[PDB]
Amino acid sequence: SRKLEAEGIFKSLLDTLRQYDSSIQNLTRSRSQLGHNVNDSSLKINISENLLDRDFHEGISYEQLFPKGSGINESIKKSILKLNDEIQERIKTIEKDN
Amino acid sequence: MEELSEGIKELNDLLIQRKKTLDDLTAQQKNLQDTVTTFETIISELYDVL
Repeated sequence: SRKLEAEGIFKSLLDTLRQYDSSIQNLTRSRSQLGHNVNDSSLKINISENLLDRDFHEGISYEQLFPKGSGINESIKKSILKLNDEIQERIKTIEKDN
Repeated sequence: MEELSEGIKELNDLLIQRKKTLDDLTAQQKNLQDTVTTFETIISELYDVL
């Protein structure tokens, strides 16, 4: 049962990661339209598509894809929140310019 | 009286083999649970960031 669940969740995770990459690309394009060339690879998250192909005797853990000090909540989410704060500051600056 | 001891030995051997199988199954189940929770938390973080 858990193997079927893990296969389904892995497929859902791959779809979600592809959606996240598409949204990151769209955001990068939108920032670049105003001259802010955001590094696409900085915000993208890389996950191996063959991770589940390992035999279940071998362990798969969050620390393998996101060791301490590098998780999404740890670095990526904080980095994108900082980007949002910077864009808000740019909004304030352009509002003062307007 | 002898079939009794033979059956006891057979039960012990089958128990040992099934215990090895159970240990392997426990390792597989723990790995599956870790993988599932890892994927779930990554999905939740990805949706929050989205």
